[PDB]
Parts: sequence; structure tokens; C-alpha cells
Amino acid sequence: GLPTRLPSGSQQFMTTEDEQSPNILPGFHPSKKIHIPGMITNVMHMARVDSFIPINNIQGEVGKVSMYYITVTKKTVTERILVLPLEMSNTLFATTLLGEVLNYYANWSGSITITFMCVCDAFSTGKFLVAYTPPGGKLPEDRKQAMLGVHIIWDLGLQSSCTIVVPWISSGFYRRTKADSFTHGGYVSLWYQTAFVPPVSGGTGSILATCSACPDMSVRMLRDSPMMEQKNELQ
Amino acid sequence: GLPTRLPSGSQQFMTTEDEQSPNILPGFHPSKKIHIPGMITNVMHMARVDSFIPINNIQGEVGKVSMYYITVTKKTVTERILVLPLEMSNTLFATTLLGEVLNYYANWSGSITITFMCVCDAFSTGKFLVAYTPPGGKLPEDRKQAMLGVHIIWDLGLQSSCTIVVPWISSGFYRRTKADSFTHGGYVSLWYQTAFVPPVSGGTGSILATCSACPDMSVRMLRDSPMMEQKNELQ
Amino acid sequence: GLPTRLPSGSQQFMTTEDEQSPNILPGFHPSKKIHIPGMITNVMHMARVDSFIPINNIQGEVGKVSMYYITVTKKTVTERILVLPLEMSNTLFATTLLGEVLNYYANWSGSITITFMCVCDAFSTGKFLVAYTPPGGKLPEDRKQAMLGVHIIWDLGLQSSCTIVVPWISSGFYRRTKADSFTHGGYVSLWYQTAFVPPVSGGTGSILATCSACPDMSVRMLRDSPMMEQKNELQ
Amino acid sequence: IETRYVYNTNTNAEADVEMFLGRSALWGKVTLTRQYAKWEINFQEQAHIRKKFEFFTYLRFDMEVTIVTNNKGLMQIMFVPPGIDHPETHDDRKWDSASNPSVFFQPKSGFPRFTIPFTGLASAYYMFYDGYDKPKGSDNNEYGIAPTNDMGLLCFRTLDNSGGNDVKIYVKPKHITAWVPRPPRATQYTHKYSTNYHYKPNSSGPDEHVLKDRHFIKTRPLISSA
Amino acid sequence: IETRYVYNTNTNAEADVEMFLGRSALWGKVTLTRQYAKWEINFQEQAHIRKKFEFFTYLRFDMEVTIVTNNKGLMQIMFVPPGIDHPETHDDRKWDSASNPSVFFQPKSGFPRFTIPFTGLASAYYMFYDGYDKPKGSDNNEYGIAPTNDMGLLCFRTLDNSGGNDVKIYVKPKHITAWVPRPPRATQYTHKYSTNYHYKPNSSGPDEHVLKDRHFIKTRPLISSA
Amino acid sequence: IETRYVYNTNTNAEADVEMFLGRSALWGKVTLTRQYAKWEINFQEQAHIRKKFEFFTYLRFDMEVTIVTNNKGLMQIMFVPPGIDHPETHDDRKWDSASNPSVFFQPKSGFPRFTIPFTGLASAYYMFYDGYDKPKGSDNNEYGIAPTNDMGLLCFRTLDNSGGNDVKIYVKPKHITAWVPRPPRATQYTHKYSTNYHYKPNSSGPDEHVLKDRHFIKTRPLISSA
Amino acid sequence: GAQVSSVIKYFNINYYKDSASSGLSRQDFSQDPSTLTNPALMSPSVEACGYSDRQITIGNSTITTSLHTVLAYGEWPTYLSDIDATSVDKPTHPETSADRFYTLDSVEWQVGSHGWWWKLPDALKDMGVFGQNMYYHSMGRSGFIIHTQCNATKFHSGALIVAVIPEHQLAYVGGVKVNVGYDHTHPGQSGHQIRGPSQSNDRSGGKPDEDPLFNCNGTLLGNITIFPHQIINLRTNNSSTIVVPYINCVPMDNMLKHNNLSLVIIPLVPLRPGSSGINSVPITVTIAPYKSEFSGAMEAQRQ
Amino acid sequence: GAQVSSVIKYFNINYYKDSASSGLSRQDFSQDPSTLTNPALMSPSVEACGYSDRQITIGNSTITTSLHTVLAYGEWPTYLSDIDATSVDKPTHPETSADRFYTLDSVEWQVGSHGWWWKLPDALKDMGVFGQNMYYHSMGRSGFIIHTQCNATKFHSGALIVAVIPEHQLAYVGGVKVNVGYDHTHPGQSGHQIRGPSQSNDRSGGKPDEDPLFNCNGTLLGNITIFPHQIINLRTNNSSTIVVPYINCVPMDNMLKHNNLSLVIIPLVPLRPGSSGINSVPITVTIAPYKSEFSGAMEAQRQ
Repeated sequence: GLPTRLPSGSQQFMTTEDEQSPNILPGFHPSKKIHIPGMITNVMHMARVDSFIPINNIQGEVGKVSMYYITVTKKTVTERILVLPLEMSNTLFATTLLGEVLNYYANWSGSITITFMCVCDAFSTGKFLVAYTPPGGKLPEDRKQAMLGVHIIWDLGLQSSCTIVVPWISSGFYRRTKADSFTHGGYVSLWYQTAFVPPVSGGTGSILATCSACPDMSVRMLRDSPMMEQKNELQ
Repeated sequence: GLPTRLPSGSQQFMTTEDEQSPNILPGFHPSKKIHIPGMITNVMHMARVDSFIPINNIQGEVGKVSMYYITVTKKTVTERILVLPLEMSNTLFATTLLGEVLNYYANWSGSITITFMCVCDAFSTGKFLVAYTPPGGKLPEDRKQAMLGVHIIWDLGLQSSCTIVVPWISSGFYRRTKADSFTHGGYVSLWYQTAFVPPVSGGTGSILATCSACPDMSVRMLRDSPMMEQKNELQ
Repeated sequence: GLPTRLPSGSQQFMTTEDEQSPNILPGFHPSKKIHIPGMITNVMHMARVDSFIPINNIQGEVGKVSMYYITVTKKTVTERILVLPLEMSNTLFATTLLGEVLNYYANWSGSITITFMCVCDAFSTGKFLVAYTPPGGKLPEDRKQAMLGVHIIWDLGLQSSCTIVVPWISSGFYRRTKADSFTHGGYVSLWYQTAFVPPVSGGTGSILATCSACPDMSVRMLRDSPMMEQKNELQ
Repeated sequence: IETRYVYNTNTNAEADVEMFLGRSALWGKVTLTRQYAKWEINFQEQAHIRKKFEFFTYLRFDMEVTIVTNNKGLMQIMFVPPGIDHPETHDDRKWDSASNPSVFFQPKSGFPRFTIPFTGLASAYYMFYDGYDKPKGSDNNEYGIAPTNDMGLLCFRTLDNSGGNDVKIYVKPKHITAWVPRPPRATQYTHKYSTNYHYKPNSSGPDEHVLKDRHFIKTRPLISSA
Repeated sequence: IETRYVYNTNTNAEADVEMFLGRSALWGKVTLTRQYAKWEINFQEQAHIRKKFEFFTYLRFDMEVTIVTNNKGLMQIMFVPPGIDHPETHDDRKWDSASNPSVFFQPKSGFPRFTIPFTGLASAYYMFYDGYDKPKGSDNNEYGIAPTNDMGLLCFRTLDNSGGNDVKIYVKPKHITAWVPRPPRATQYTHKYSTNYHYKPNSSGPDEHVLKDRHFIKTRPLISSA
Repeated sequence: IETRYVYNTNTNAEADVEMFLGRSALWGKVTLTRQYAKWEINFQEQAHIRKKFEFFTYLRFDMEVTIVTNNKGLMQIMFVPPGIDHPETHDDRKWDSASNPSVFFQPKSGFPRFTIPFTGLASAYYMFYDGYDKPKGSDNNEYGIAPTNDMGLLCFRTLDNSGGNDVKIYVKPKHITAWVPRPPRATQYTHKYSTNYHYKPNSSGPDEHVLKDRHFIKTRPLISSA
Repeated sequence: GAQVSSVIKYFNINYYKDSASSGLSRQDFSQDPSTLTNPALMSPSVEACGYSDRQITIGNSTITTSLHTVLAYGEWPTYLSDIDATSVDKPTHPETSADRFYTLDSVEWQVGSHGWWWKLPDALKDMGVFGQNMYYHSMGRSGFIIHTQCNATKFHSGALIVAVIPEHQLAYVGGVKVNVGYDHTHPGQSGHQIRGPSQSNDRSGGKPDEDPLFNCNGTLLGNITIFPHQIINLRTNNSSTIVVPYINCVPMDNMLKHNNLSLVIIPLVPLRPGSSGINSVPITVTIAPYKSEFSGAMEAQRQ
Repeated sequence: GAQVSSVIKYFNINYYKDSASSGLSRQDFSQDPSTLTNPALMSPSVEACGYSDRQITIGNSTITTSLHTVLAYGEWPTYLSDIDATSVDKPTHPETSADRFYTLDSVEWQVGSHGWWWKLPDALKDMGVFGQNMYYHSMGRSGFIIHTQCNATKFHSGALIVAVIPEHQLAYVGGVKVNVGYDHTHPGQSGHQIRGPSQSNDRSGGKPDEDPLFNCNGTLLGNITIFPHQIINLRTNNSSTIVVPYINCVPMDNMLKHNNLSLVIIPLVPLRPGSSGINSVPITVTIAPYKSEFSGAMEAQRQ
């Protein structure tokens, strides 16, 4: 009758295709849909929520709650307190809401948002330099080379100055989630602007850090997250 | 010619599908359709018709007409006369028009309607408490714990008070036909409000019970009724 | 249902066909398209660009930069300096932008454009006869038989007279790219009109030649260019 | 042309007689031994589909028949209308018929399907018929619905033997009109076309003639303790 | 009729829950040994697809099931709705069902596909359920989502044995509605329907009862040197 | 709806970059030995199709992939997006993926075809890239277009062994946008991702290290005598 | 193709051009949208449609009782009219001579009495000029009015189920495959006393099933309420009335071979005497042919 | 077929005539075209919708603190209303007698204290006439207001995470396949002190997981911020308030069997005394049932 043709890719079965299918159980009446609080229509809105970065992950501290905070004390000369190499495949970011939404997608774009929170007493005071070195730069090794990039001065007694927004600085339009020398995104490092001055000598600070996506974050090419592995069948 | 594609589920044969088919015997003229009394367009309207519950089903009484009625006498203290655990898979309900329409469907909703009828002489009189304990409650064990649920006082000499309407009280929207602890529907029990007083000491009452669906009863997911089994071929 | 028919050539797979195909990776967002200089929408526009003909290709000169230029001196009698047999399969043309675009196509049409450029000092002067003998004619062997075809007098000290436009003179509408006696396109030869007169006896001229397509050039029937061969796998 | 709105689903649309009986179920199994098989069309054989039609005293429906075979290579089905002789074997001259409708198929291509409209002859099918075909004194009286109709029969042959012998006939009542409702059957069928429920388990030896109901009612230890 | 404009792609359209979960993934593998196979429908078995549904506390979705088999010649699938007994073997009388929906196919023709609408009974599926089916004193309490539903089961038989035994069930959540977001799981699943992550590697001999987390966090030599 | 007039053919419509590069050509061959095969997607392997893309410095195109296999009975292809680990064998647990797109087919039914849109990450593909991925002092610097992208890879397994082992991947650039024109290559490729033309014929013994151009220019006895 | 002459439209199309080739049947609408009970079942009250047709008197015989009449399938009996009829031949209407109340032999209702049934029209075959018109005509159709009347005192007790089963097909008394005999399912006016169940019940000549619980056909009592029925409770009412139209697929059938109704009376609860000494009470049945039609006159089919 | 009732149009068509047979779901438009954040997540400030509903006083008990209240999922608690409800039966609203602040046993926060959790409604089961209405009713729904208050001096240090997890399903303490016991996940008001992790933790009777880092369910802390939460930093604020609506698939559930919330309090950074000598500080929790509804009254489900 009608001259149809079946091209290549007709009798194919593609996992990712979109096709209508016959309904077994016809006339079945689905139970009514009430109003449940918290509907989420998109999985990037999970990446938008702050989540603590395991900034202390070392031999002893991994697997414990102490893996989330860094100890700062008063020191005579500036030191480099912390370095957060910017990759969504790295344990620092990969284990957060941001990084573990982005490890389903093969590359991304937009700005990271990194907030710091110091847990100390009310009498302590400090000035910290938070510096993002763009792609292509070395990790600074001293504060005079860290200050020449993007940086903010995080001052205690404000907590409006905590958040640094890692800008999007890239050649290409997207950055690969898996760290590689071509697209590598740079380094966020933490320094002592002045000092952490406790109310009494020998005092101790404790620093936490969070990461979330900025509204211009975007991702593409959904894939298998490295963040799950099944080595034996579930029974 | 025209680029058609055959997706998955094309050359399938699904028992429950809906498809047009060629007519063998074309031009065949069906015999005319007259008016036959009693047309039934839906099988829930059978469930709407009262049908006697085999409320007495025990070792001796099953298989006989006496399986449909309970004997009540005058007793000094209240007793629990009868318990009808509310399940459509239970021999009590499963064998009625209600229960055996509902055993084709994997779960249901709406109200049961239970009517009691006492067969005695005209001089006997009685007050009965008919109590439905909702899902999650224990079977009462005494009348003071039965009265705290849904209940009606069924009085002889009225026969407007016979029917208790089992309300629909459930968490989910549907209740599984096969009894399970999660959806279990509760218990209808019969008690002596006051007494069954015969016209002469030693008198005897006889009680029958019916069950039908309420107009808001609904069912879904047609399945194989447990109420038929073929263990050998019919010849 | 609908009476479709599958003719012959339905389940075929044709390399050169045109058909829509399902998109693996749906919802994938391509990176934005910026403005890159130099867009080329058609491959004939490469054939339009002048390119040097390897007019000196002989035992010693092939593989070196000296393969592109001819030496002319002052001679008492006219000589035939150069012959460019007109074929797009010939090493002369086949290796240029013109000829190597046209070796993908099984036949062509239109006018070739041949420009000559003399590299000498400013004091040298010369008159050259550039003659195209049409299809069917012998290669001239002397200037009086070369002048009777299409010809131009290329004079140094002008460089407006360099370009000869090989006209399209053919029986059929198209000419086969691979040289054959039936469609053969003729001969462009270079002669001494008068002489190449150096500023001092013993002087030496050096002549280069380019070829490009004219705007009425056309090609058809894309094929495998003889200009590439893979004799072993690339690893 | 017409755009014919209906709905997605309504509440009890599972339960209307069109959807209740409108699933294609197996009405019989035959085997191709000798390359020939024959099945007289009836719903009496399969107890589950038989129980559903017997909620109703009268039904008027089309049926579509779908043949599921594990054989291969080619097959013929012949629908033999009533009142003539069907082919008794393969290679029977009666497989050549100018008139009797037949359907060829190659089982590996698809499942053959056709439709038999309502043949009932009575304006509806009797599920239960309380009367006899022959008059009073007649010697052999068939009781019940057996004389009231015959829906034909399906003859099967195999032109290329190849694979398995097992044929399955799935039919779907469609365009159903059901009339007088009846109680669901409480007991396992012991025969075809017969409404009798007494089983008669044994044959050969002693303890014969004790027979069972085979009903679905089961007991409980105490009333009031449930 | 209606022309329904959408777009080609938007920025994060990769990430919306419809596209995130809207790929057809393997929810279970069975083997046809004896010609029979059975699979209770769940996503608990495969850790990768299980981890994605568990970003969300509640899901409401249709599912379409696609059966990829290396067997040949013919097959039957029977979707057994809850609350009845499924066929326990091939050649089981319960493969003849007037009602239970079933699908025949010949694996060399195509891949069979059907749709199971939302059966949840609760208005959404519980991915995580913090409560028990039975009351307090009850002796056997199932904890979690196991009592909250059953999506049915799929019975498989093979009418013509022929090729391989391996069945694969790929299903695609479609028409998804997801509600309460949860942290992604950080640890390898050690059970079904259970949220416990402690592995318990060994059984038979000494050094038993030491058990592992199996998390995905890995260390770095020095903070500040990264 | 829209009626979209074009033409039959125009003069040079053979030569426009859409038709020039718009034929489906073989970009690689693999073998199914062990039932597993793997191919990293590139045009570098086949010298003829490589020479055509290299008239242009930059290309932006979709590609459709068509798999021509002489095997039978069933197959799986898995497109593994960059940045994760592909299945290393058949019967590898990583063939079960909630996310990685994969395509099942039965080679005797048809030829499977899908489309990979433009993944370039740069807004166009580099055919030639004059720069390095790592900075100056870095120890291992990849030169050329190798770091600039990866188009994924295709993993192949066979669920039913049956016939031949030979897979052929034909892809068609479509929706092409080509930018900076370059001279056609005059010399036979000696490597992948590398633009070097020196062949180095021998290895083991003497007369090693003499290497060839392998160009396409051939001589003539006399200028002026042609 | 063809067509024909939460809300989803669809183009109605017959791909195969025919009816009955069409798929399953849904409920159409012409425009967009935007049922629970069937009163025909449930045995209405004969006032639930109209009472103008009804003190009950058919054809020279009187019944004085009629809001408690059940109208079977909510349909009032009526003549075949036309357009539903096969033959054009004008049927005979006997009217008041053959449409009248015929009272049958009373039956003692005792302790242990299992039940009774009568087949119709059969019970009336010897009754009056209705039972004459059966034999002299090929075919016929009739509606009936069954008045069942059992009176005891206020001291007595026990209940009956009076049901009318269309096409009540009896089961053979047990064992092997046998059709019940023509004679045992056509008892006459005396009907059939259900004497079983027992393992000792005689099996010969196709005798019908004696078990009242399974309705003799294998379907439980208590589901017998799906048919038109009344329950006579000696505490409440002494009598019963049921008005059945003509139920059958055919416009007219033989009436000798085909019994299109059955009147079944089952002692649902036994009869217990009170202080009174009366151990048994008569049950009387009075049947009125109503709107009866006969056609195809011949010699009396009587043997 | 059917249909239904850089920019690409498409004809909406159901080839199989049904919903749910349709393909995947996109975002339709009627005419041509020619989103980034969800404020419901991220735990709004209860002023980020409206503050008119709120000095905080429910039902005869007063809290004086309310811009820093987090409104869980940006939804204010409200009664079930209708049309979302299963039963038509009118629920009971106890209002100010059972909707009031119930303060629980304070818990010492020490160095080395791993955390605490309370299940809801369970914690309130013995509290007042809210805890009475649980037992006497089949079902119920309630929204809660959790006020967590821990006060130290300016010399002290350390932070807590106060989070409310819907459907927090505990992991069994290790090894084999066991359901955690009904009793260990229903601790009462005392909640559960997290004493682990260790390899020596007792495994019996289904005891819950003691590891605070994995949230006892196997998901990291620091991702616990996806739930409604507040961080109490003793350098900044001493207290917390969280307003949760009723989260569940069902309109009403049992409240004895199903705990639809969990209040988890984790010492994110330990408690360090300053120059002061105070090594431990009490943490107090005050829960207010809000907009609670009960239906299906019965005998007390109490054992």
C-alpha cells in the first residue's frame, strides 16, 4: 500500500531514546496526587545548596567529623592555611552536593561559591586572604603571589565577607569535570592577611568551608558518576 | 518511501492491548439486537447488591445452609457475638457478590455496607451494638473497648437500624484486597447492647448478615481471582 | 492497520543517502558558535585561489623548491620553453589547489586561468607568446603553429599581460578529469615572442606559473581522489 | 475526521463489562501431532475464562482470535463454518476450498489475528440454557447450551514441519453486551457444557462413587474470635 | 492538532529530574534455567540506578519495561498483579489466565516494551520510609519501604528453548515527580531495602566481624599543599 | 507545515562543504575477539577521510554513527562520555549503567544508527592545533589536537556470539561548518594526531634510519615536451 | 482509512474498513467533558418506576395485599410489539382467560425441609386455557406474576428466600457426564422438593442436583440475591409478589422445551414453632401469566 | 491517533491512545518562545514568604526570640483542607491544648559528644493531650516547630548542626541483614545519644547505627544541609527555630508506627571551654505541634 521505508536505526533499541509505549494494565486509575512540600523539578537546585567541603582530609581525619574543619592559631609570619584545587572530581568537591551533582555530567561552566565559617569564641579576631589563582597559574607558595589574582579579605566580626565567588575564567566555554591539564580550573588558597588573635595566648581557631553553585552554573552530558561502585550483587 | 521507524514494542503481542483486527467472514450480517431485560454495563453494580455473608463457617456448618446464621440467646452479661475481620480475601467476604467481584481487582476503596437481619418470632426483642474498629486497633475483647469506635445500636422492632456503613478510614488512597498488616482494614464486631429477650425462657434468636458496596466503592488492577482454580482439564 | 508496503531499497544502507537519525545524548547543549574569520561554504572557492604549478618537475628538481620555476635566457631563435598539457590528473595541475579539488570530482567544465610571473631584475625585458591549442590539435612544435590558436603576448614591464584564460572549447558539456583521448583538453605552451634580453650578456630569467579556476568552473560526481593513498594502518 | 473525546480513566472503568471481559485469554490448546490439529470454538474448556462469562446469562460479543504457535516455517488455519465436513488430515482434498475462509501465516513473522463477528443466531449467546433441543419423548436430549449454537471450528495444518507442535488460541471478547447477572460460580467445573460440580475422583477400584464438591469456602476456628 | 512549541535545548535541561532519571537502565537480570524465570519488580538491586532515585525521598513515576533477551524462538512474560500466586514453573496451569496481563514476543523480531503506570497506592513511592508495618509489640516488624508497596512481578517462560538463558530488564522512569531532596549516598549498599552500609566481608573463619564502611572519600597528603 | 522550496541541483552543489564532507565514511574498524571491542572516536585513523577534514583548520559538525557488523544474534554498544572508566570486558559490571547511553540491536534486523551532536567544547573542532596542553617546563607535553577534545568512545560486546567478529564504524559529518582553508596534504600520513610525514620504513636491521617522504608528485622527462 | 458514522481526544478510524474489525469499545463524546448504581438490578419496588399498572387483579382473579411487589429488572411486562419480533405473523393474545392467577398445590414447610423449585412456564402446562395454548402453538412468550404466601403466627419463626432465576440450569446429581432428564426438570405443577444433599441420593436417568446450598447449579446461596427475590420473614411479612417480564434472547420460544424461569423457595432459616404446637405450615404459590403471546398454531404438541 | 486535551514545534500525538503510554515529558508552549534557583529548598527565613504568622506563642506557651526562623521547604503548616484528603470524616483539631511548646529533657553537650536525635511525632507521645490524641486516633497529621536553644558564654566555642530530616531511615549497627528494632527507633522524649562509631558497639535486637558522620543512614554530614537546618555557632547565636509543615505522601498516617521526621543535632565543631572552667553546656529542645489533625477515633492503641 503506502510506500514506507525503514532506514538505519529503525529496529534499534537506544537506552536514551524517547518513544511511546503500550500501556499494560489499561484503564488503571492512578491514586490522586496531593500537595507534598519540597518539590524539586531540576537537580541543579541541589547543587545550589551550601554543603561543607571536607577541607581536612588526611590520614587520620578521614571518616570522622573532624574532617570538616581546619585549626588556625596565631603565627608571626603568614602561612598558606589551605588549598582547594578546583576540580569536581576531587574528594574535596566531589563529595559535596555541588560536586556530586556535577560528577554525573561530563563538564560544566559557571561560578563556584565558597563560603568560610570560623568557629571560635566571640573575643577572637582575624583577617584572612582568600585567593583564586586562574587557570594556567602556579600555586602561589607565598602571599605576595597569591594576592595578584582574584582575592577577598575575609574578616571575622563581619560574616558578610566570608563568601568568595570563584569567577568563570576559561578559554573554552566548558570545563571538564575530570581534572586534566588542558581545562584545569585553578586553585583557591587561604592565607593569613594579618593574624588570628585569640583572647589568650595559645588560643585556637577552627575553620569550616562550604561550596555551592552560582545561578549561572551549567552542566551537560550526563554520565556514570564515579561516586558509586557496585563490586558485588545486593541480596 | 516514507521514513517509518519500528520502535521497541512494535511486533509485540500484548494480551491486554487494544488493536483493530481484520474481519474473517466479511459482509456477515449479525442477527438483530432486541431488548432483553436486565442489561448490566459494569460489574461493580453486582457488588452493590446485598448478599449473605457466611458468618457461621466452622467445622460442621460449612457446606450447609446453616452456615449463614448465628444463634443468639439471652445472656446475663454482654458477649462478643460475631467478628467480621474486614478483608475481601477472607472467606466471609470473598464468597459474596461484593467480595468475589473485588477479588478480581488487586485493591479497592470506599465503604462497605453491612446489614443484619434477625430471624425470630414477633415477640422477641433485642438491642445489639455493631462496632467497626478502624485500622490499627486491636480487636476489642470487651464492649467498652468496642464502643469507642464507629458503632450503631441495632434494635429489633425497627429494621431501619440494621445497616452499619463501614466508613473509609485509611492512610493510603487504596486498600489491598489481600490482607496484609500494612493496609489492614479493621474489624466489625457484634455485641449485646442490652439483651435478646425471648417471649419465653430458653428462646433462641437467629441472625443473618449481608454485605454490599457503597456507591463510592472503587477497584483497580484486574487480576486472577483466587476464587477459581482448575486442577485438571475439563472434558 | 494502515496498509504500508516496503519496496526494494527500504532496509538498505546507502553511504550517500540522506536520513534523520535518533539523537543519543538528548538535551545536550552545544557550545555557542562565535564568529571565526574565514568561513568557507563551498570547496570550489579553494580552487579559485592562485597556486603555483610545479612547472619544473624532472629527475633532479622534484622534491625541492626549484621545482616551481623555469630558467629562461636570451636565445637567437624562438624555442618552446614550457608545455602544460591540460589535465587535472597530471602532476602539474593535480598538485595545486585547482587540480586537487578537481581530482575529487570525476569531470569538470569551465575555464582555467594561468598566470605567469617572471622573477628577474628590473633591467631585464622580454616578450613571451602563451598559446593554448584546442582539443584535437597536435602540440605545435614551432611558434608559427602555436600562434594559430588562442594566444596572448606576455610582456614584462606590464604584469597586466601575464594571465591567459584557457577558454572552454569542448564538444561535450563536461571534460573527464582523468586524461583520455576522447575528452582531452589541449595544451598550453610558452614560447619566445622576441627574446629575453638581460641587462648583461649571460643573464638569466626565472619563470613561475600559477593556476586557478574561473568563476564558471564547475565539477560533478565526487569520487576518491587519486592524490591520497594509505598503504599501511596509522598507529 | 471526528475527534471523539473520551477521558484518560474514570474510577470504575476497570470494572465495566467491556474492560472486564475485554482481555484476550486462552480458550484452548491443541497439538499438531501428524501435522494436523483441530479445535471446536468454545469457552467451556478453560475454567477461569469460563467463570467470568458466567456472571452473565446472555452475552453478545465479537471475538478476535490470536494464534500463538511454537511451530515454524508456514501454517494454514481454516475456519470451517457450521454444517459441513472439516478437513480430517493434512493432505486432505478439503483443504482446497473456494469458500471456507482460511488464513496462511509464517509463525516467525508475527502472530496471526482475525475477527469473528457475532454469529449467535439467537441475538445473544446463551451462557446458561434451561431447555432441550428435541421434544419430550425424544430419546437423546441434549440439555444446556450445547445445541443453541456452534461458533465454528479451526483446523490447523503445517506445510513445513520445523519446530514445536503446540498451538494456543487466545481470543478477546470485544463489543460485549452482557445481560442477566448471575452468582459467581462457587465450585470447580467438572465438565464442559454441563453445570454439574460433583467431581467423582476415582474410577478403577474400591472407594469409588464418593464424590466431592471442591468448593472455595474455608472455615475459621471460632465465630467472634476472628 | 496542537503544534506544541518547546525549544531545542535549554542550559540545564540535562539536569531536570525528567531528563536526569528519564533514561532506561537495567533494574535486574534473571536466568531462564529450567525455561522459567521470575523477577520481583524493584530498583533496590542495582546500586547505580538506586543511588539516583535516592536523591529524593518521594517519587511518582510511570515506568516502561524493556526486555532484552539472548534467547530465541518465542517467549511469554506475565505481569502478576499483587495478592495472588504467580506461575512457579513452565507448564504450570497458572500460565493460563483470563485476567493477568501477559505479553508474547519472538526475541529475534524486536525488543518487547510495555508501560506500568503509577501503582504507588500512596500517591507517591517511598524511597525511604522511617516506620513499621505492624504495631509496637508485633513480633516481626519490617522496617523501611518494603511493606509500603510492591510493583508486581514479571514471570518469564520460554516456549521454544533455542538460544541463551539471560534476560535483562531495562526500565525507564517517565512522567517523574520527585519531592524531598536528600544527600547523595556516600557509601556502597550492602543490602536491599536496607539503608545500612556496614559490609561484613567475611563469613567462615577467623578475623570475622570486622566490617567496612566502603566510602568514597579519599585522602590527600597535606592540607595547603594541594 | 512549511513547504521549504530548495532546487533540484545547482551547478557546484556537489562541492559545497555540506555535500563534500556529508558522506558517511569508515572512521575505524575493530574486532570482537573475546566478545569485547572498543574504539575511541576519531577520524585520525583513515587517511582518506582525514585528508578531507584537513582542508579546513576548524570544523563544527554533528556526526551520525552507523555500525556495520557481520556478527549476529544480539549486540550492545555503549557510548562512554569522557572522564570515566569504560567496560574493560564483556561480563563487566560496568555494562550496567543508569546513565551512560547505550544501544542494543540485533545485527540481522538492521544497521544501528544514532547521532552525536557537536561536543567540541571549544565552539569548533581543531583539525590542527599549534599549542600544548601543559605549560612550558612541564615534562610531558602533548602537541597538537590530542588534548583539545575527546569525542568519547564506543564499547562493543556480543551477547550471542554467532557470526563474524568484524565491526565497522561509518560516520557522516552533518550540519558542517568549516572555517579556515588549508592546503591539501601532499604526503602519506605516518601517524595519528601527528602531522609528520617522514615514514621510517624499517626497524630491525641495517639500512635503518633512512626515511621517505611518500609524496604524490611524479616527474616528466622534459619540460616543454609534454 | 474508513472512520464510521486527563481527557484525550482521538480520531475515530477503522483501518480495516468494517465494524467489528474495530478495537475495543469506549464511551465517546462529541465535545470535551469539562453511574454508580443500577436500579434495574437490586429488584425495585414496582412503585420505583410506576404504580399505575398495579388489590391486584388479573383476568377474573383477585389478589388483595403492592408497594412490596418487586419488579424484576425494573421492567414492566409488555407485549412483543414489533421491530423486536422475528415473524410478522400476528400473535394470539388470550388475555383475561389465560392471563389469571393459578394457585398450585400447597407444600408443607417443616423442620428440615430443604427447599422447593418450580420451572416456568412448565408449572402451568396443565393449568386452564394457558396450558392449552402452549400445546397448540409453536412458540410463545409470557410475563409472570408470582405471589408466594405463607402465613404463621407471632409464635413461629424462620425465613424463606423466594427467588426467580432466569435460565436455571440444574446440575446432574453427581459423578459422570449425564444430561438431566427431560422429565426430572419438567415436574409439572408439583415442582421439585429438594431432598438432599447426601451421598445416598439416587443417580439415574439424569436426576437433578438435590443440594440447596449450591443452588443445584453450583453457585452459593446468599448470592441468590442477585436475581429478583424476596425474603419472607415470619416475624415481618407472610407473603411475596414478584413481577417478571419475558427474559430471553429470542422473541418467542417453544415453552414446552425451554423453561426460561425457575421459582426457587429455600428455607434460609428453619421453621421453629414457638409455644405453639404447630410443626409445619403450608406454603402456597399463585402464578399469573401476564402479557402472554402465542404464534405458530398447529396440532396439539401433546403426545 | 489520539493527541490529548533553535525552537521546534511538534504535533502532540498519543499513538497508543492513553496517558502514561506517552513518551517523556517536556515543557510545552502554545505559541513560540521568542528558573535558576529554588527558594523552597535552601531553607527560607520565614520572612521570605510572610511574617504575619510569626515573640512566638502557640497555644498558651510563649517563645520570645523570628527573622532567623527557617521555614522548611518554604511552606507554612496548614490543615489538610479538602480535595487532598482521603476520608471525608471530619478530623479533630485539638488546637491550643495539644498545639503548644513541649520542652524535652536537656542533654549535656560535652567534649566528645557525637550527637543526638529525636524522632517525631514519637518524642511527643507521652507529652500532654497531644500524646493522648495519638493513641485514641487511627491517623493524624501535624506540623511542628522545633526550637533548639543552647547558651554558653563569650569564652566558649564550638558549633552544632540542627537539622530536620524527613523520613530518616536508620542503618543497622553493622554486619548481617537485620531491621532495626521498633524500640530503638522509638526512644521516646529522651531521644538517642549517638555513642559511636566503634568496632565494639553492640550488635543485637536491631540497634541503630551510631556513626554521626554518615548520618546513621550512610550519607555524609555536610550534605545534611540539603534538609531544613540551622547552624548554632556559640560565637554568634545561642538558639534555633525551624518550622516544618507536614511532609508525607499520605494525607494522614498512624503516628505510632511511622515517624515522618527526625531532629538531629550534631556537634559539628567540638565544645571548647575558654578561660572559663565550664566543660559542658545543656542543649534544650522545645517542640510545638502545630496545625495537628486527628481522625479515626478508637480505643487507645496503648498496649
